[PDB]
Amino acid sequence: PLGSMALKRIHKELNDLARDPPAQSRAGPVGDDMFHWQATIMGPNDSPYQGGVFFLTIHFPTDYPFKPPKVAFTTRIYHPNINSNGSICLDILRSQWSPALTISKVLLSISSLLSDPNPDDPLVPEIARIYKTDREKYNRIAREWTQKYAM
Amino acid sequence: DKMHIFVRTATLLMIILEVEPSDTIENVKAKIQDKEGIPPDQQSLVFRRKQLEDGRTLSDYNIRTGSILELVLR
Repeated sequence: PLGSMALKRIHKELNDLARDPPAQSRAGPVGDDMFHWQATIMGPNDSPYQGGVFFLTIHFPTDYPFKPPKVAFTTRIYHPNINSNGSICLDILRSQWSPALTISKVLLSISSLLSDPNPDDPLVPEIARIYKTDREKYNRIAREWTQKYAM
Repeated sequence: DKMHIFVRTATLLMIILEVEPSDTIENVKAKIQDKEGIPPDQQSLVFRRKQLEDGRTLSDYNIRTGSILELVLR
């Protein structure tokens, strides 16, 4: 027995999500391990990901909520802060994590990242450069990848 | 440092249980009765599509902490 506090907290967030569903996202375990969740979010409106369905994985550590969950995209996405393995560069998942944060807030932050990328802290520098210098080319590719992979 | 398992149903929120590997399925069914009011002889417990039999224990089924069981009425 190692993760009692994590599991109690993970269970509370799960039931909190069920009592008050998020507008733009869903999250919960799809298998038989409470440490491993799947999540889905809508690409935000006024963004090139609008209308896409993006699936994510959530892996809670056994010392959650003191350490952040490991969150990654399974759906392919064209984005300066998300690489081809689905890894996400997001501050609240690295060192701005606080135990007061929840999966609910993480999903909101990921949605905010899709609306407004952080090209000065990129995971894919070449995509960040296109975002910075040719916005419409980035918008075109992001839209095309939303149709190809998230629809 | 304690063990927790979970019980998924079609109609109720995820149930959390506090258990030990030596607990038997009857014990788990008994704890389900306290939290949901469902009698043990009416409960069928499933882990990884395997039927859970009352005489066994959780360590028999390799149910670790954080495992999610399925509950259906019988």
